[PDB]
Amino acid sequence: LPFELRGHLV
Amino acid sequence: DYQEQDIFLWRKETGFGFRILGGNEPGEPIYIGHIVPLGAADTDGRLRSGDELICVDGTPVIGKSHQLVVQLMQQAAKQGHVNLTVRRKV
Repeated sequence: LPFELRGHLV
Repeated sequence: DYQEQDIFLWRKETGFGFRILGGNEPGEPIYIGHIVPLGAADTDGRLRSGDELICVDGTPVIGKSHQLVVQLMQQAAKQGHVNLTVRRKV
């Protein structure tokens, strides 16, 4: 994923 | 090698406004990814991408899992606010 979509959004 | 910060955020309707990375493999740190423009974290101004997350609402997450930290954030979302303790390399 591109850095803005990586990880879980909280 | 770090500075530690204790950050309080009120939740917005859209959440706290940041992405959480890491804690997927044993020993892998949990840390801040993308911060959403004009979200709670951005507005507050203290959180930075790359900060290591070490505590959420008094529960330590050092050496702990991505799953745990997301669970703690979901509990914080329910209550409408969160306390983050982070460390950043300096």
